[PDB]
Amino acid sequence: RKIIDTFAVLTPSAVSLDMRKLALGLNDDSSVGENTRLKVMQNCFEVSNPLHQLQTKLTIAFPDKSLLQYDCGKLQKLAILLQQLKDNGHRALIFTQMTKVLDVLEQFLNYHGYLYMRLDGATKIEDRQILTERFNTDSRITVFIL
Amino acid sequence: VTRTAAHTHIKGLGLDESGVAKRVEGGFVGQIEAREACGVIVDLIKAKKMSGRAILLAGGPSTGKTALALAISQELGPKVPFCPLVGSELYSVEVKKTETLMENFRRAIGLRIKETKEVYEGEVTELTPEDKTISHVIVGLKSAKGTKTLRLDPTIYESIQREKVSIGDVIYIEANTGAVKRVGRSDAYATEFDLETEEYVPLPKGEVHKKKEIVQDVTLHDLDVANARPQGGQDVISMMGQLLKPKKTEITEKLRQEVNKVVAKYIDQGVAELIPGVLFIDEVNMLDIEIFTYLNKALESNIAPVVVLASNRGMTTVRGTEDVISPHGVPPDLIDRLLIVRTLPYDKDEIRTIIERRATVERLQVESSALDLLATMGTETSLRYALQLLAPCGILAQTSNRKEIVVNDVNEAKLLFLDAKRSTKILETSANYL
Amino acid sequence: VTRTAAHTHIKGLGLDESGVAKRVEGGFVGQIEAREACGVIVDLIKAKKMSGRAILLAGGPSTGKTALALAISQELGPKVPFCPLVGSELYSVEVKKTETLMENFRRAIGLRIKETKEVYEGEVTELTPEDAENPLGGYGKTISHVIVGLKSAKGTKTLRLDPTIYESIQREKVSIGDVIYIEANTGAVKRVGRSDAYATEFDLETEEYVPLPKGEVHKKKEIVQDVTLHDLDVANARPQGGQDVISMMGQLLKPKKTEITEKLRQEVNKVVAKYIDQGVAELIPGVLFIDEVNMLDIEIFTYLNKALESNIAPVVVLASNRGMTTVRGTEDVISPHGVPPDLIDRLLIVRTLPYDKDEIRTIIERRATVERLQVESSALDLLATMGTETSLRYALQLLAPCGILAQTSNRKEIVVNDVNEAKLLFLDAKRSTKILETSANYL
Amino acid sequence: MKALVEEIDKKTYNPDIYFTSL
Amino acid sequence: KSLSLIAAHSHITGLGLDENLQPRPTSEGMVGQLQARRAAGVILKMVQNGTIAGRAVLVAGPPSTGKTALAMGVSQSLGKDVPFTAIAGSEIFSLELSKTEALTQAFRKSIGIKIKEETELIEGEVVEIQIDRSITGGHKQGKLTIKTTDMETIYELGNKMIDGLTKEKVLAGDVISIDKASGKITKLGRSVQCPEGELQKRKTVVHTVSLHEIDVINSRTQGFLALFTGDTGEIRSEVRDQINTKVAEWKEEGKAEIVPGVLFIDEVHMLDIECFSFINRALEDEFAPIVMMATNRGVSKTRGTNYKSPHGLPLDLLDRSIIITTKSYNEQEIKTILSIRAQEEEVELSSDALDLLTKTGVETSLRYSSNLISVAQQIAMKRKNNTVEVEDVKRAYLLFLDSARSVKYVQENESQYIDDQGNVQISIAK
Amino acid sequence: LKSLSLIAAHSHITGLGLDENLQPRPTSEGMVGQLQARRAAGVILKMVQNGTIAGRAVLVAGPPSTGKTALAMGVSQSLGKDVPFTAIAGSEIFSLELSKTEALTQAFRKSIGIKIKEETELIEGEVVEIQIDRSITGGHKQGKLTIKTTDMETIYELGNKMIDGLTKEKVLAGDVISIDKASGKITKLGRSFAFVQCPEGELQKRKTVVHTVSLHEIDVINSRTQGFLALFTGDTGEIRSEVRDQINTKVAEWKEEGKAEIVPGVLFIDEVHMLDIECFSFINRALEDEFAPIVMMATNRGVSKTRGTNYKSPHGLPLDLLDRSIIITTKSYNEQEIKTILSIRAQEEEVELSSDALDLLTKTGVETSLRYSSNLISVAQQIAMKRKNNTVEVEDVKRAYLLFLDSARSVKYVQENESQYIDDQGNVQISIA
Ligand SMILES: Nc1ncnc2c1ncn2[C@@H]1O[C@H](COP(=O)(O)OP(=O)(O)O)[C@@H](O)[C@H]1O
Ligand SMILES: Nc1ncnc2c1ncn2[C@@H]1O[C@H](COP(=O)(O)OP(=O)(O)O)[C@@H](O)[C@H]1O
Ligand SMILES: Nc1ncnc2c1ncn2[C@@H]1O[C@H](COP(=O)(O)OP(=O)(O)O)[C@@H](O)[C@H]1O
Ligand SMILES: Nc1ncnc2c1ncn2[C@@H]1O[C@H](COP(=O)(O)OP(=O)(O)O)[C@@H](O)[C@H]1O
Ligand SMILES: [Mg+2]
Ligand SMILES: [Mg+2]
Ligand SMILES: [Mg+2]
Ligand SMILES: [Mg+2]
Repeated sequence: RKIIDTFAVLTPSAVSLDMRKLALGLNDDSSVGENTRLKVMQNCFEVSNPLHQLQTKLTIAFPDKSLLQYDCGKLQKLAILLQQLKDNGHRALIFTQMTKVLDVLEQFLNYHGYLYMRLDGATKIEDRQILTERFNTDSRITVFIL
Repeated sequence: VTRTAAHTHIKGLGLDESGVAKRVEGGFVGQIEAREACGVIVDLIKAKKMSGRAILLAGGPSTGKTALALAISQELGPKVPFCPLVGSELYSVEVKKTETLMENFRRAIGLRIKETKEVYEGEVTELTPEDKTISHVIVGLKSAKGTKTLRLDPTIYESIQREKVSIGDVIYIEANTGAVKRVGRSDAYATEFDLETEEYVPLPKGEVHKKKEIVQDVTLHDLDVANARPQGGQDVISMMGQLLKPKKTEITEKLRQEVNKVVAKYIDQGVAELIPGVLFIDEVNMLDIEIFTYLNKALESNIAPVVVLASNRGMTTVRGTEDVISPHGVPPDLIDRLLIVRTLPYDKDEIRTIIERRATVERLQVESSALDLLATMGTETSLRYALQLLAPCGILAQTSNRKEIVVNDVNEAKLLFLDAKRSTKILETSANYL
Repeated sequence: VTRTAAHTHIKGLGLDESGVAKRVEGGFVGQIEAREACGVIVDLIKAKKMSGRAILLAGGPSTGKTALALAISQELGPKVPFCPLVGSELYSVEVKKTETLMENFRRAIGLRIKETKEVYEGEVTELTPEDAENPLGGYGKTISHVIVGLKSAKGTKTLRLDPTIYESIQREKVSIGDVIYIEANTGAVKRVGRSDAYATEFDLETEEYVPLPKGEVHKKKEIVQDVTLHDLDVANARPQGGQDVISMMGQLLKPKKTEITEKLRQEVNKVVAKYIDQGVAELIPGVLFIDEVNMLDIEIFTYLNKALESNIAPVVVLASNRGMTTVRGTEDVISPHGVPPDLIDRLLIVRTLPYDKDEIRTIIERRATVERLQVESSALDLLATMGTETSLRYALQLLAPCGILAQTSNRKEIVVNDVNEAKLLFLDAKRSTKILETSANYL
Repeated sequence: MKALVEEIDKKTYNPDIYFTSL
Repeated sequence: KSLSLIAAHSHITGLGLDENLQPRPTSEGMVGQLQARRAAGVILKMVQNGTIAGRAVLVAGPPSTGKTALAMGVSQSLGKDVPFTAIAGSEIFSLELSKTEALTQAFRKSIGIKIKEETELIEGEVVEIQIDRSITGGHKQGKLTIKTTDMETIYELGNKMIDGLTKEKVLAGDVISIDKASGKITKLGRSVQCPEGELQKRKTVVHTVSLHEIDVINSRTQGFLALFTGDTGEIRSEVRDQINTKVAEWKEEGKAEIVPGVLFIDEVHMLDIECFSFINRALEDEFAPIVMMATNRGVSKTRGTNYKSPHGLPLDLLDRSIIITTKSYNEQEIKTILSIRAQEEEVELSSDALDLLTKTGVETSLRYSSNLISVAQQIAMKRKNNTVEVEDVKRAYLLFLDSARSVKYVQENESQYIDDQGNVQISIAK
Repeated sequence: LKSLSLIAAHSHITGLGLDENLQPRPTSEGMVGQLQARRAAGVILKMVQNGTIAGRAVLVAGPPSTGKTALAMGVSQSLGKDVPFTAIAGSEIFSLELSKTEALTQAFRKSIGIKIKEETELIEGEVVEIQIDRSITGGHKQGKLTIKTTDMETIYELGNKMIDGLTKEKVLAGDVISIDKASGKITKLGRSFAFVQCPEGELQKRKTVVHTVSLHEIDVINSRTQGFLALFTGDTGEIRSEVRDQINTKVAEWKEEGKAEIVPGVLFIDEVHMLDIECFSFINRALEDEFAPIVMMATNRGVSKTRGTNYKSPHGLPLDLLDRSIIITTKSYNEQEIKTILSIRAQEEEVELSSDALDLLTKTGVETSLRYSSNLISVAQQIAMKRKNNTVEVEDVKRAYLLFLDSARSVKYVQENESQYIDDQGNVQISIA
């Protein structure tokens, strides 16, 4: 499953709708029996397959969660610089101007799997002391967002 | 870091606005008449009104024929559909050769289209047959601000229930194609189980219904194979049809008639557009007279785009014939419909220039004396031999911990490597076919 | 209106009761020997006693081998089965040629079958199973056997119907008040449509409103239909089809053709013998005709050497137009008409003959009558001459252009000028090669 | 042809109803 | 509104004959070949005559002489509704389909059949839609008023029509077309369309088809997609016999009538002897279309044999067929055809440049000048002038070499390229 | 390791055996002699390990018995892991149901490999107790698990997927299991005392996962739905060039993305002296491809008539290949070198050889061939054990030599034995009189 879902990207950019029904000949008007199509549709409903993973990967190209940072060139260097920073064993202060990049940064950081916590206008009044002390004190947190 | 193979040194033909071929431009030397003829082809295909003309390159080995093909492909741009091809691969074991010829001709023709898809997303609150019921199911998608219910076809609901979705599952569902896909479970249910393999994702943002224009490009061959046979489907009958025949089949004349009629209607609508392509076939002399006599009619077609050919032979017998000896191994009937661009070989100075240019793109530095050497033995054997030996000379300099290729380096390189001439010579003195 | 393609001028051999062929009869002028031999072959085939015989017709082109074959086919009649065949048609791609030629051999002979069936009609009112008032301790009384009172205006009967015939009833989705047609044996269900009583119920309806056909409920009809042997062969080897899903899948399995084993053929032969003892069926022989035999592979010749040995081999008539020719598929095997002697040992050779000027005149005027085209005497003489020196075929081909040139001149008759202009605008093989001799680039 | 996904309401909509006026 | 581009045959639209089969010297883009055009008129009168069948005519001549142009002009002269088939001799050579049944199908596709059927159509604007039904029991009784320019009628619709009307979303002002037998619905515009006339318009629907389609349909239930995709093959000849008999009785009772088609085959010189014999035997068929042969090759050895038959074809085929040839073109014919190219592709070539191109076409070949006139367009507009002068023509001539010039160039440069043995010299020294 | 390697003519060689300056030792890592050949092999090895350049092919030729495939196996095992190497027979490409050209394309594509990296998290510890809450009818099972290690002991609720997985396999609370949360797999390592597993350290860890994948499998699985079964069975072919160049662009943009790194492997093709000009032209084209892995091409025939052309092409190859291909040639071996190779083989296959016996084995190998000596050194083992001593004497090898004939002596015998055997026509004298 892992390889079939990580290496299925392309899509048949052009397809003819309702041609699948006529491929077997089942439709509203055909020479086959009236309830033959009903019976084949029903039993196909009960008949199960394990190939539906490839079917849903080929029919539609699902936007996998990986591309959140593969579409961000800044994140490409961000990942490696955080890697080397944690290898050296250092914390960081990171600053921006808009909160949307903060948001995408938190989703990226949860994707990479770090314990962290942010500070902005949305933060309440009480939690400011606890965030300041937790970052100031020696803790597992290494990335603090503003 | 960088990867290359006898090419990628071409960034374009290297002409001017007046059509004059610069002596050195785009990593090109010589072939001024060839470059100007290639520009003639450039503004032939830019006009996109010409159809059914054949232009082949007449040249020997190392004459830049396929190099010129790479140049024209590079200047064509991604939008222009360029289809390189090999005259040997046209022989097919499952379908007739002329079918493959028409298939690649149809591949050459490309056409941009514009379309809009309908996107629905959210969390389904009910999966129940409508009510005294039939195989239809109402589904209610809840987004961040989108709240709608949908009644769906039996087939799309079958695909839905094969996706193993449930209440609290956020899904991505399209209206035109009907493809089903579940994003996951809402984060509101993350606390419901302490541990779960299934990953929790937030509720979709915005309203459930979405619109967007798509300007995706598609070749006419892709449409022909799309309406010739089914492509995909999440319902069982789709796989039934696909497995009914996986064998590729030919295309009827009336199928081509109807596809060109429908694309003519679409382009008359004002959305569709048409752009011709360029077909490059390597060593057209390798294919048989059957393809030649089929192309005798295929060239006379209407939608057949411009085709470029190449050959590496002269007064030679045509394949499939005994007494029919013809220039380039091409029968006279087709060459009457062919136009030729003459090519020229390379002498010492231009050989040295191309070697040093590809060394610059090779990221290898060569001293002046070693440049004189590679100019010397790159002529009495071949330019290609020095082209091959460029990299081993650099690596031998590297092994000596020097960044400059010296005369000594090329000396050991030519001592421990022998060319075709030396191989033949040592084969002359053979005890048992040495 | 009237279409003619080099034929329809001949209505068979048309020989006398004594077997003598008259000079002119049925599109045949002269040619007494071949026509008499063909009538003798007709006497062979009508004997209905002998099998395995064969004959080959020999001679140069344009002499009427196709004419004689079509004549014997016509005089045999549509009831007598005939299988035309071309030498190039044998070479197939799915199965080896032996299966194809056995298939043609079986296709040659036919068999008419007597059969009787039952007819039923009337409109539908009842859709109820067997009530089965007695439970008996084993039935929760209900059955997939819907009892329907067949409401025809002249009769009515309640039938216990099979699940298949009721399933076909459900296929038509019949309601109360609509004519139905059913079979006693097969149970085939077809409806002419809803009755005209329900026509006024709907202002519009896709279903056609039809009256009840006149006739009794139970009607009996007999058929003596003639079906060739190989249609039964393929039906037995592969079931033809059915309305049910199981039959749909079964015919979806294997629709392509393959070899035919002899055991089923022998079982069919035995049951047909049982029928002829019962008198249900009577066999009829067959004729197989092969075109342009010189190209046949030596393997085909070797297999046909033993094909005639079989008791089921019918009469096969053959045509060839070659002299000292090597057999195709061989290297040094050369023989008359390109056929190995082992085959021709059992065959009978018959040779066609050329014709005299009067014969060309007669065939030309017969053709002119065939295309209802009138010609003058001088043009007739010119056509007969140039046919004698060039060919019959060239004159026959240019007959129509002469009439066209007459018509575009608003003339209903062909003149000397017409044929002269046709010769100006068309050239035969002789001047074709004369022109192509002096060719700049293969002109 | 028929759209696979169509607008469906809960209050005014009902499977049996089909009315279209000016 | 056909999609057409510039082509080697797109200029001619019709032969351009007279009532008395007199070809105008410059007619419908077709010039020269007076005898060939008269023969084209003759084969015309053949094909629209319809009362003749099984006729084979041979058209030969030198290369680039426009015999293919003659066939294309003939096809244009036939026009629409006449089934015409154009194919070369290489398409038949296939592995999934053997040659013989491929040629049988080629003959079969040629002739078409006209089918005339009457249909009942109801077309009018709707006023409102009111469907009676049950909330859970069904019992659907659909009603909707249909209006037009001269009626305002309410209609009670049956189950099928209102099931469809539920399938496709329609509104009151929408206009739809109703056919009684099929029950299908077609809506095109909204109050866009201005319907008029009677609702119960009784108009016929006429469908044309070759017997190939009905043969494929009757051969197999999958024959629909088989003919839509071409993966048919080896149809039983008993099907052919029964379908021929059926269309025969149809002809006598007149419900459907046949249209004898026209078959075009090219490069017959590369055809096999087995195919030649099959043609020889199938010409006698009553359902044999009018077919012309296009052999551009003269005396050559027939394929499958070691004998050099004239015209590349065996004499057995030639005996039952008529032959006409085509001649060369005098310089004024080249002038006329290049003028037609200039007008068709919109070339404002200079008169002296026109004469130079005429000379170059006359000495070398017609198609060489036909492509030179095209390349001269861009050779001129690169200097930003609409007209094309003599220097552009000379530039095109020197840039794109000719076949004879290349032959000469390789004759003193044999060592530059590989030989029949394949040897080639690449070194520039010794 | 832990892989089957039976006694073979290429098992004894293990690596190239050359210094960091690429001057080979006279006898090192399985090869004796061929110093220029071994240093050329090291040259190709540094070419392939660099990986910057593509579209390189080489010719290895000469008479038979020159260790061409010996050098090929040596360089292949020097490549070892972390790099794909494909060896293909020249006559193998000839297929009647599979198109030659696209089969050759997929042969090239097999050599090219892509390595994709991702990091996954997992929990490891000793199970403590098993407790579940389920219903006989309504289901909605709610399982809980207590896990422990040397430092952390904790209880976690077990979700539906985990309880289903725990029920699908017989589990014991004494077992040690490992679970990856993202994938949900259960890794039952061992058991506690009834019993090998002894967990320690942190309860939850994150580790990287790397997939060694070749471009060919991406292409085949993305060609169609049945690509998976085609790959696992081999009933594929005629892959469209559209998916080909689409995947080429995709891997190019992924390489520039840095998500995954490509490994251009080495292709080996054999005995191409018997092949088609179609193959030659297509490989002439394909060598210029940007995604062209290094190709090893071997041959044994000198000047001969190349199949498909009437003429006797020199070296059995067309000149277009020789224009773009570099040649490596190997010489014969001296008697001392042959003796050293025989000694290496004997050490590999562990048979004691007498000094005089080994010397005469070497001299008769030089006389006839070294393949003959290779099989004689094997049969000498059984000859020596039938007399119950691992040592091989002169009489063992002489008995083997008089028992089995060589090609040349058998040829001469059938020269005196012509009449007893049919001729090319088929004429024989089965009788004696
Ligand atoms: N004008 C040029 N500038 C630079 N390199 C050239 C030029 N012409 C040819 N070459 C080189 O010569 C080689 C031969 O070109 P190609 O067409 O691929 O082979 P051939 O000429 O034998 O068909 C190419 O690899 C190309 O790099
Ligand atoms: N004796 C004859 N009487 C009447 N028509 C004849 C005679 N011989 C040949 N024909 C004509 O020849 C035509 C058929 O020629 P065919 O038999 O196919 O040539 P071949 O002799 O090569 O088989 C028929 O249309 C028929 O009218
Ligand atoms: N009378 C004519 N009128 C118009 N175009 C002509 C005429 N004669 C020849 N041509 C042109 O010459 C070209 C010859 O091509 P073609 O007919 O395929 O060669 P061939 O005559 O050898 O079959 C045609 O494309 C046609 O456009
Ligand atoms: N330097 C060497 N070291 C070890 N074995 C060698 C050496 N040279 C040759 N051989 C042996 O010779 C054999 C060569 O066979 P191969 O390379 O397949 O073809 P050829 O016999 O034509 O060289 C190998 O099996 C190998 O065991
Ligand atoms: Mg090239
Ligand atoms: Mg005849
Ligand atoms: Mg032509
Ligand atoms: Mg070897």
